[PDB]
Amino acid sequence: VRGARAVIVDLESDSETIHCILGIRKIDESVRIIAEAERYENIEQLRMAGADQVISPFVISGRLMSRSIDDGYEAMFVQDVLAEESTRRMVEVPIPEGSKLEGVSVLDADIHDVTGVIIIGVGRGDELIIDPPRDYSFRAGDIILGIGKPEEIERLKNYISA
Amino acid sequence: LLLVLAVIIYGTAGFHFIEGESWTVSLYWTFVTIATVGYGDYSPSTPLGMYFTVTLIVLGIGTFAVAVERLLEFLINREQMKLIGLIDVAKSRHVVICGWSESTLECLRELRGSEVFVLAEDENVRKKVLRSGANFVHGDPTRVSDLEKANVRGARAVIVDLESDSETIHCILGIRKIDESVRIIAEAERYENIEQLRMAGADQVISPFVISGRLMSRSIDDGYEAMFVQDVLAEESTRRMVEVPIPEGSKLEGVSVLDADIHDVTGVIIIGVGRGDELIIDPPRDYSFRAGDIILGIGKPEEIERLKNYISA
Amino acid sequence: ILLLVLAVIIYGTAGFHFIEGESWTVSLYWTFVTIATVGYGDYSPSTPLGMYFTVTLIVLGIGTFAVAVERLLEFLINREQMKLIGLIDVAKSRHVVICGWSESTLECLRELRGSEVFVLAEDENVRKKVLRSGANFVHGDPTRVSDLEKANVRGARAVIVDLESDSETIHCILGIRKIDESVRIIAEAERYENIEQLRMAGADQVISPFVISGRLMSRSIDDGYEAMFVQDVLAEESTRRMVEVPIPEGSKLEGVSVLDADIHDVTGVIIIGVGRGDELIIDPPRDYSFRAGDIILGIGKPEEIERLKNYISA
Amino acid sequence: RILLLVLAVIIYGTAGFHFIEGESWTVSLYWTFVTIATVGYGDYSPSTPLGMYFTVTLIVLGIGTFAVAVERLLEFLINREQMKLIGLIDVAKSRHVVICGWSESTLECLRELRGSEVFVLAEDENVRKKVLRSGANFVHGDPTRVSDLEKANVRGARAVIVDLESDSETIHCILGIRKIDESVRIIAEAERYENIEQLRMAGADQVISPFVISGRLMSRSIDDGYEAMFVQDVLAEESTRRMVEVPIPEGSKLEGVSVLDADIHDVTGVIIIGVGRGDELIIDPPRDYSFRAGDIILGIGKPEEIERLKNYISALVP
Amino acid sequence: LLVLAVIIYGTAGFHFIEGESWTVSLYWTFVTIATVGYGDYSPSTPLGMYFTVTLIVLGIGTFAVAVERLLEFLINREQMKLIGLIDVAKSRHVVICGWSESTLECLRELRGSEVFVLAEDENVRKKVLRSGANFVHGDPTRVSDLEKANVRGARAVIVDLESDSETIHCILGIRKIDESVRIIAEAERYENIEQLRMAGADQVISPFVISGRLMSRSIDDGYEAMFVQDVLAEESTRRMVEVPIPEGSKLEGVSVLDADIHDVTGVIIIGVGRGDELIIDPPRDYSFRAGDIILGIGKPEEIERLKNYISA
Ligand SMILES: [Ca+2]
Ligand SMILES: [Ca+2]
Ligand SMILES: [Ca+2]
Ligand SMILES: [Ca+2]
Ligand SMILES: [Ca+2]
Ligand SMILES: [Ca+2]
Ligand SMILES: [Ca+2]
Ligand SMILES: [Ca+2]
Ligand SMILES: [Ca+2]
Ligand SMILES: [Ca+2]
Ligand SMILES: [Ca+2]
Ligand SMILES: [Ca+2]
Ligand SMILES: [Ca+2]
Ligand SMILES: [Ca+2]
Ligand SMILES: [Ca+2]
Repeated sequence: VRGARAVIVDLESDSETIHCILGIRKIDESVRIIAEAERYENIEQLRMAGADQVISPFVISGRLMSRSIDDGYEAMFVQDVLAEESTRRMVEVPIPEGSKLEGVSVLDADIHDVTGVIIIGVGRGDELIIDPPRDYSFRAGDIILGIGKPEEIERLKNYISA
Repeated sequence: LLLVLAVIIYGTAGFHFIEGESWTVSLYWTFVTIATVGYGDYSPSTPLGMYFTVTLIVLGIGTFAVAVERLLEFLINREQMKLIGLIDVAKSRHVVICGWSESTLECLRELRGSEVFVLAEDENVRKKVLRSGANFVHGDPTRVSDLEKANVRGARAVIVDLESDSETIHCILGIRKIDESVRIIAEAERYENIEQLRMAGADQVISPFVISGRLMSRSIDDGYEAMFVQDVLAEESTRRMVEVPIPEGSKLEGVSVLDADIHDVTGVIIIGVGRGDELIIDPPRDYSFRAGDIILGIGKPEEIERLKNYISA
Repeated sequence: ILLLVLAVIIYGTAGFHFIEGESWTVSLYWTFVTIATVGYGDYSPSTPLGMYFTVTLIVLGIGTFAVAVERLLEFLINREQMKLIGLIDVAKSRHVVICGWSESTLECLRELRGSEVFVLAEDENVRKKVLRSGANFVHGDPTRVSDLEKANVRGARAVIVDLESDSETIHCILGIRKIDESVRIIAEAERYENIEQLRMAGADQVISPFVISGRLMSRSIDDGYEAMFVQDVLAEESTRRMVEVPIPEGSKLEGVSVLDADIHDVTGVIIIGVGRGDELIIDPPRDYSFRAGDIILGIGKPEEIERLKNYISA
Repeated sequence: RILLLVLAVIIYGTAGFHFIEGESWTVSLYWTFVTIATVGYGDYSPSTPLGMYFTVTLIVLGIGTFAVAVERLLEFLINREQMKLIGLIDVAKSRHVVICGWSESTLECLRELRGSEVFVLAEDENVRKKVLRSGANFVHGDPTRVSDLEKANVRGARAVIVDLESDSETIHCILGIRKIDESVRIIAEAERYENIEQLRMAGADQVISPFVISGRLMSRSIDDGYEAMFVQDVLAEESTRRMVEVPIPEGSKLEGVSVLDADIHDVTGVIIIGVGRGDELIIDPPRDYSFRAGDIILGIGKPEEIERLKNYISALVP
Repeated sequence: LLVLAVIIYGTAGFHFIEGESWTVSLYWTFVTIATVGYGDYSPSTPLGMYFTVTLIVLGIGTFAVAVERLLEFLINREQMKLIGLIDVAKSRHVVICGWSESTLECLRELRGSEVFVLAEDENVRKKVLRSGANFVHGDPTRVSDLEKANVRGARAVIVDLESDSETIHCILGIRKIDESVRIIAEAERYENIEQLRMAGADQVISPFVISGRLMSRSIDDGYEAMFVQDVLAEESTRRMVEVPIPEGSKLEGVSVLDADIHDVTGVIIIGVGRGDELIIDPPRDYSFRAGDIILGIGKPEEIERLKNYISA
C-alpha cells in the first residue's frame, strides 16, 4: 500500500470498509483512498476515516430510478458516457502553465463553439463547478471536465497551450 | 360460527320465562349481558334469573370474545379491501416498488409526495417502510396474485430490485402478464444480465456496480468524474439536470442546433437530445429538432426557464 | 385507523340524538358508556328505537373501541415515551451511554450501581437482563447515528463502546465523534493489532482485556501474585481502595518534590503514579516536582485516604 | 500397513535381478536402486530377453515403490526433528509450557512467553499457521480428550494454560489435566464471572477473568483513566518500571523485621504494593507486617533499584 | 490405453529407427518411459534424438498413467489376491451401516474380525482404520451402496444411522438384497421399536431406553447399573456366555433343579434360550432339551467345566 498510486476499498460492510481505511492511514497517510459506501447514512463517517473520494452506487441508482419514471434519458446519459463503447468520452483536460486561455473568460473563449467539447464542469483543485457562469476566468492549472469525441479532445488540448 | 348464536338464544329464553320479558325484551338483554355493559335495563328479577345471571356470565362472555376477533379479522380484510379501494383511484398515478433494497430506499426518499406501495416478502421491513413514508404490502413479488395486491396494472411505473437478477427477471414477467404497457424500471446486479432484463420487458435498466466500478477507476487519476455524477443528482445544488421537451411546431423544428446556439442564447448546457427511446450524447451540430424531441441539459433554474421559452412558437 | 373510532362515536351520539332523542351531552355519554361497556347508567335504551340502536351501536362501538383501545395504548407506549423522551432537557453531564452488550459491559454496569446508565443494543432479547442489572435499554444499532441520538450521546458524561467486532466498535466511535466530538470515549479492543485504529477513530481511552489476560497468564506460570494484585484491588473485598487524587492549586505540596513530600512516609498511602494530562508516570522518581493539577494514583485504607486529601489543601 | 507393503517391490526386483540375469546378492541390490529410483545409471541392461521382462516389471513396480518411500521419508523427516527436539527440552532447568486452546488471550500470552518451551493444543487445523509464526509448537487435538492432553506432554510440564471457547469445555480440560498430573500448575481464563469457583473446583490454581477486569476498568475509567493506564502500562515492557516478585530467602536480614522497620521504598526505591503469604496477597501491607521467610514481595521499580531490593533482602553470610 | 500409446510409439522407434531386436527395442521403451533411462539404447542418430524428446514426453504421460492408476489398483488387488493364496479367511465378514458412538464401541469388541463400516461422511475414514476395520464411503440407504459392502454373504449387518427413518430405510434396502442376513439395529425412540422390527430388524437395541431405566433404578442404589455395565466389559473376570447343549447331552431331559448347575459348575444360570426367545430364571422343573442355549455368568475356568458337564 505504501508507495501505491491509490487504494480502492469496497468491503462487505461499511464498518469493515472504514476499519480498512484507518489501517491504510496508519501506513501511508497520504496515499489516495477511494471507497464504496453501502449506506448513505455513513458517507461522512467514511470521509472521517480518511476516504479521499467516496462513491455510493446505491444512492446514485435510487436517484436514477426516480428520474427514470418520466423519461429515462438521465440514467441513459450517465451509463453511456462512462462506457468507452460510446464514442463520447468524458475526459479531464488540464490548462497548461502559460495558457492561451489564462485569464480568458469562458464566454470569451467559446470552447463549445471552438472545439466542440461540451464543458460540463471546471475543476479547481478538490472542488468542482458545474456549468460555470459565463464570466469565469480560466486560470492556469484548472482542470476541464468535458464530453467529446477523441478527435475533438485533441483539438482542445492544442487550443489550450502556449 | 354457529356456536355464538347458541348462547344468545339461550339467554333470550331465560329472560322470556324466568324474568318476565318478551322475545324482543329478552333478546335486547342478552346482547348487553354478553358485552358486560350492564347498562341495567334488565337485572335478575328472580333468583331463577339470578341463577341464570351467574350461569349466563360464562356463556355470554364466550360469544362476545369470539365475535370481536372474527369481525375485526373481517374488518382487517375489509380494511384490506377498503385500503385496496383507495389505491384504485390513486392508481392512474401510483408507483409500486418491488423489493426493499438500499437502491429502492434512496429512490423512495426522492419520491417524497407520491402514492407508493412497497411489496416485500420479509415482514419486519414494515416499520422501516412506514417511517420512510410508504404503504406496505407483504408478498413475494414473483407471485402475480401479490402484484395484483399492489395494483401494478395501470400504474405510473413499477421499480424492481430483488435479491438476485433471476428473481428480478421473473418479477418483470409477472408484471407484463398484467399491464404489458406499464413502465418497468429495474436494477441489474450483474452487467451479464442487462439484455435479459430488457428481453423480459424491463423498459429502463440501471446497473449501479458498473456505474460504481467505473467511477472508482476514473477517481484514481482525478475524481471530478465521480464528483459530477453525484452532484447533478442531489437537488441541493443550484444546477439541476432537467429534461426539456421540444413542442410540436417549435421555433426550432427543422432549425439546426448550431443555428440555435442554445448554450449561447439560454446558458443551458445541452449534453444530449433524445429522440424517442434513444439519447444522443453531445449531439452533432447538424441535428434537426423534430417535434417531441427531449433536451437533456444542466442549467440554473432561471436559464432553464429561458430554454423553455426560447423553444416555443 | 382513527376513522373507525369516529364512526362509533359519531353514529352513537347521533343515533341517540335523533334515533333516541337526546342532546349532544346525553348521547355522547351514552355512546361513551355504551361503547366502553362502562355502563355507568346515565343512558340506557328506553325505546326499541334505542334498544335496536343500543345493540348495533354497542356492538359496533364495543368492537371499534376494542380495536381503538390498543391503538391508543400503542400510541401511549410510544407517545408517553415521547413525552418522557421530550423530558431530557438537562444540558449537563448527567447520564452515561454504553454501546453494546457484552460480558464486559455487564460487569461494568454492576459496578455502576447507583447511576443512571443507558444501554444501546441491536439485539432485543437483551432488554430483560439490562433492566435486571439496573440500567435503561434502548433498541438500536449503535453504528447508526440516529440511534446514538436515541440514547442522547450528545452531552453525555461518557460513552462506553464494546461491540461484537473491532470494525463495528470503530464505526460506532466515528459516529459518536459526529455528534458530541468532546465526550469521553472508552472502548474495548478485541485485537491488539488495531488499538491505534481505535484511538484514531476518537476513543480517548482504550482497554484490551485479552492483552491484559494474556500478559497476566504469562506472569502466573511461576507465581501468580501479579495477576492476584490486579484482580484483588478491583474487588471491594480488600480494605485497600485504589484512588486517583488531584493536586489542587495552593497545596502544601505544590512545587514540593515528592521526596521532600515523602508521601508514603507522611500518609501511608502508596504512591504508584502521578498523572499529567493524558499520560501517567509510574513509581515517580524521588525528585518529581508536583505541578498543579497533577493526579496522584495511590492505594490506601479509607482512613489514610482522608489524610492525603487533608495534607494537600491549604 | 499399506506403506509396509511398499518394501516388497524392491526385494522382488532384487530377486528379479539376482537370477533372471545372474547377479550376486551385492549386484542385485545395486541394480534395483538405480532402476527403482529412476537414477538409471545403466550398469545392468537385459543381456537375455528373460532379464528385460524381470527388469522392466521389477524396475516399474519397484520404481512405484521407490516413490512411495518419500511419504515414509517425510514421516522420517519428522523423526529427525524429534532428535533435535530432545536436545532443546534439556537446555536449562525449566521444562515446557502447554497452552490448551487458541484464543486471542493465549495468542497474547504466547507472545510474552518467547523463550520458554511452549506447545499449543487446539482442535482447529488452520490455527497451525498462526501458531508457528507466533513462535510455539502446534498440536492438533481436542484439549478435552485426555489422550490428546497426553500428546502435549502435560505431565512434567512447568504449567498448563487453558482458554477454551466455553467455560464448560475449559473445566472439562482442567479435569482432564488433573487426571494425569494432579499437581501441575494450571492457569485458566474464565469467560463468565458466575463460574470462577467451578474453575477452581476442577483443579485450576489461578483463574483470570478478563471480562471482570475489563468491566471494572471501564467503570473506573469514566472520570480519568489512570487506573486503566496503570494496569496496561505496568504490563508492557516499554515502560522502564518493571513489576517483579521478589522472595524473602530463608535467614534474611529481614526475617522477623517489620515492613515499616524495613523502609523499603526509602531504602531501595521499589514501591511495595503487596506481600504474598502462599496463595493469597495482602495489598498495602499494614505497617506492622512481620516478614517471614519465603514471603513474596510484590513491587514496582527500575532495574537498578530492583537490584537494590535484591541485596538489601538477602540472607546473612555463613 | 495411454500405456499402449507410448509402448507402441517406443518399441517401434527402437526396433527400426536405431536397429535393435524386438526384445532390445521394447527394453528401450520400458526404461525411457519410467524415466529410469539406464542408457542401453540412446540416440545414435539425430533421427532418434528427435524422437527421444517426443518419446520422453509420450513416455512420461504413460509413466504417469501407469504409476497413478495401476499402483492404486495394485494396492487393492494385492489385498484380495494375497489374502486368497497366502493364508485363509475364517468366516464371512460383518457390515456396520453408520458411524456413531454406538457403532464405535461395537467395533472395540470386534477387534480381530473382518468388519466393514459404511457411512456417508468421508472424514470418518481415518478413525475407522485406526479402529481396526475397513471403510466404505457411501449412503447406507442407497441400495447401490449397500451392494458395495458385500452385504450379501455377510455374517450380519449392524445399522445405526442418524435418524430412525434412515435406519429403517437402510434395513428395507438390506432385505431387498439378502432377505435372511442378520440385521441388528439401534433405536433412538422407543416409539418406533416395532417399526424397526417390521422393516426386518432381527434384533433391536435401544440404548436410551436402557439408560433411562438404569437411571431410575440407580436413585436408591446403583447396583443395577453397576451389574449391567460390568458383566459386559471383559475387564470383569465374570464373562456372560452363551453355551449350547450338545446333541445327546448328559443333561437332556434332566430338570434344572436335578442338575444343580449353580452348585456343580459355579456358573450362574441367568436364563435359558429356546431358539429366538429367552426364559429368565427358569423354574425348578425346566427340562433341558438338546440344542437349548444356556445364558450364564462365570469365570473362564468354570465355563470350561460347564462345557464338559454338558457333553455325552
Ligand atoms: Ca459492495
Ligand atoms: Ca425524467
Ligand atoms: Ca461536439
Ligand atoms: Ca440490490
Ligand atoms: Ca480521472
Ligand atoms: Ca449556464
Ligand atoms: Ca467484548
Ligand atoms: Ca510470576
Ligand atoms: Ca498503608
Ligand atoms: Ca477467551
Ligand atoms: Ca477514574
Ligand atoms: Ca523508584
Ligand atoms: Ca445413534
Ligand atoms: Ca435401586
Ligand atoms: Ca461361580
